[PDB]
Amino acid sequence: SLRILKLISYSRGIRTLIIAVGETVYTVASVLTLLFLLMFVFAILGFCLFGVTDRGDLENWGNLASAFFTLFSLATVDGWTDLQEELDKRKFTVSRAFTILFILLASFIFL
Amino acid sequence: SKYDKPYADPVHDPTWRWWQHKTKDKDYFFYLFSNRLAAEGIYINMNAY
Amino acid sequence: VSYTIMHSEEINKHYFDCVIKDAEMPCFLFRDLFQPFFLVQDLVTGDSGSFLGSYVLKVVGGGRTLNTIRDYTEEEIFRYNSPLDTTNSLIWKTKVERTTEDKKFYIMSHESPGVEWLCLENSPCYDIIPQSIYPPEFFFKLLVSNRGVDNSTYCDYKLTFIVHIHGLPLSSKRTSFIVMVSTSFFIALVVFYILFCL
Amino acid sequence: YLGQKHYELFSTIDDIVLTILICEVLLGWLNGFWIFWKDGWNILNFAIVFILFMGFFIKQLDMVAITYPLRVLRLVHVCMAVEPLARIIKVILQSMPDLANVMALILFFMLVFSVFGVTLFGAFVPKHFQNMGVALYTLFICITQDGWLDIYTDFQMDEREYAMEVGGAIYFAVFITLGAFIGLNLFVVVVTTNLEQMMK
Amino acid sequence: EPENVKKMKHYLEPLLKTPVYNPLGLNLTIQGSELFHFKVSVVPGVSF
Amino acid sequence: LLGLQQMILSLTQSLGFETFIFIVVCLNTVILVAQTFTELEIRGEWYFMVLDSIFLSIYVLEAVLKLIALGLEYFYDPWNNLDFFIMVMAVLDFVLLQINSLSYSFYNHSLFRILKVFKSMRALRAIRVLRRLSILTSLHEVAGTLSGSLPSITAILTLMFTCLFLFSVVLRALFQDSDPKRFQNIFTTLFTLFTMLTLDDWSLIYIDNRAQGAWYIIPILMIYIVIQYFIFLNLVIAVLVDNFQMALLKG
Repeated sequence: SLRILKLISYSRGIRTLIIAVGETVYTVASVLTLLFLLMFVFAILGFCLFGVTDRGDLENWGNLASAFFTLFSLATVDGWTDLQEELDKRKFTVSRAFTILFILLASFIFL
Repeated sequence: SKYDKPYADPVHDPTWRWWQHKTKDKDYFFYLFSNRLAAEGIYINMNAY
Repeated sequence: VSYTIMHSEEINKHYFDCVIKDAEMPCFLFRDLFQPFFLVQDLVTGDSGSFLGSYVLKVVGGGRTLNTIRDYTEEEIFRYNSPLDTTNSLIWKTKVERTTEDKKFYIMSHESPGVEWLCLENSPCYDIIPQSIYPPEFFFKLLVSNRGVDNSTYCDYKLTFIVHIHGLPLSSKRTSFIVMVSTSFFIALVVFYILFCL
Repeated sequence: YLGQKHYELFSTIDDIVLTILICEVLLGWLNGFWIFWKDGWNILNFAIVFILFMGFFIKQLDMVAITYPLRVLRLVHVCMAVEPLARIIKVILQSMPDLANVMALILFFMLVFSVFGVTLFGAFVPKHFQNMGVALYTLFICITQDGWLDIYTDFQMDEREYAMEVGGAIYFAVFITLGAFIGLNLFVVVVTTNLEQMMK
Repeated sequence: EPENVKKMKHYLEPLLKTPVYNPLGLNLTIQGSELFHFKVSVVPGVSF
Repeated sequence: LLGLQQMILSLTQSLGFETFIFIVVCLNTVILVAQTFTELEIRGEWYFMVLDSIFLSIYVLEAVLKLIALGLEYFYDPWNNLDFFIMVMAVLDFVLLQINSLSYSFYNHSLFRILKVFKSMRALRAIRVLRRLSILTSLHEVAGTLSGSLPSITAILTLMFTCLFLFSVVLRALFQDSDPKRFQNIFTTLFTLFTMLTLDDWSLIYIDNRAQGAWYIIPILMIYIVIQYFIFLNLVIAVLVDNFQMALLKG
């Protein structure tokens, strides 16, 4: 596939398109850094809210990589229903409010 | 003569129903009685009645 | 009682008692469908088994509050329970096909769909005004018999007891009366306002 | 496994970052309390260091869920200072006054259509349509529009042919699609307005 | 402490002048750097 | 009592419509939002419907006043047409409850569902007539700039309607005797095409259609999904963005 990328390295029209879209690299890097900062903030928040109590909800707000992936899914639209059905049974009523607040900030702001 | 009430109730046992909250103080009253301190030395138990 | 509570919970997804909870007395909801269960206990033995069969139910009296109940005559019970009565006096109607001899009263079992309560215009549900807050409550004294629907008992277990209900909305005129009196008084007031504003 | 030989070093670096933060706050205070109090972000930094210092010195139930997010909030505040994120951050806060009216209109329409919602809700197809707050948040879930076929199967099989399974479902489906489209459009519209402001 | 030793604890803790615990749920937490020497006894009158 | 009655009705209608209608509709809204409220209706169910009938009598008095009022220009207002429609269903269900007897099913039936949704747009019209004051100019301008481009969005929704109907026809045609049990009729068909248009378990459709013997229906669904998604969402986003963009270019 890298060889195929070297193939598509031709086509001066696509080169001009790449040049025309190449000034947004710093902007998309800045938006990615803001995204990552928000994932880190809500990663430590979700850990402190659900994984330190250690009464369930493991590998969703527990281990770091699984927690990060669940947060990325919650920032997207996918998996939110089943994640909510997983978290509402852990005697944490305000977890639903926290998760819908997290959605209405992260998903809308990012997209 | 009183357990002819028309309701089903839990497991019938009228002595158990009137005991109720006092079924959890068996050893409590036993310790109070054993050292000869509780009341006039009178002890009432479960299975007698 | 406990089987009735949990069956109402499973069927209607809810079960509401009175504002004053009673341990022996459960307040059944009028909106919730009622499915009666009964059991025969042999108190001289350690045996108490559910009644897996048919039984006869008929309301024999109604009361607003405590000791305000009276028994009903045979013609009264015929009006209030027998589907043959064309007069709108029926208290309940169950979508069942089984009926006793002479087609007098409905016969229902443990497998029956349930009891649907009506208490139509001739019943004392109509013209009900509680004297205080909260929906009015009612008690219905009734007997369950096994007189002619048994092939395995030598005598019937004729049991008389009371069923509670709350939330009674049964009438009509009163709503019309309050509606027309409100319309008449408000149009009189508005016409007075118009004439005195001119 | 890392913590058992790092907890004392974690405590020392906590003390070091707390004392350098309060030293920076004191240095800012030196120029004047009035100018530091009348600022848009120094108020946030002062609140951050005040909460952290009170939870450190005085006994508090604030614990890890306050100590760590306050540190990463300070991280965000410091990383805002360097230039190639400050322009982007400045216009996110410029977009929220124009976003707030969109949120208000969305929630008002959400309520006045939930009055239509709660009519076919309550005591039937329950546990997501009842309680009048769970119903609102479940309609919000369905408006966010992902995996609502659990709800579709939940209110499925009323009569198996039409019932209200036609009527209520099409009413709420067209409401969901209209609200989702309008909300997403209004969000990107407020974003494009405020950034047109930042390039103007 | 369930609703089984409430009356025991409320009767005993006055005249023994010491806290009274319930077994089968006892756990300890120590904040020290030394030797801790603990003794466990059973309340009088319940054994010979 | 002709034109003189009309001008007396105009002046006294201004006065009594400012005074009486506002307070009674506010009280109707208060009792209706305390009514819907499926936790306090059991703390009620007897003081609730009597007040419903009383305030519906007040509403039919409003209807009687509007009928005796100037007439044709009152009918010329679409909101007043909605009011007349609501009063028509209100008197219909009121007399239906009043006559009693009858011969159809009752005790919380589908007709009763139709009645309480009737009370739902009654509450909506109460909310609409309570906001005569302080609609707030910021969201007023926002709503006007929303409603500025009506023909474009109506054309786009007409196009999406035609495209969904075509996709529904072709998919129902190609899925014959291919377990239609999820979409055996036109309603469930168009609902499945709504799910396919709203990104809801169409991957599940792919995985449970691979269990069937048909495989080429998956690329067809695939290309249809992606083209209608990109075209429709991009068209609506672009149209509304530019519509607010000329408003931004102006003052």
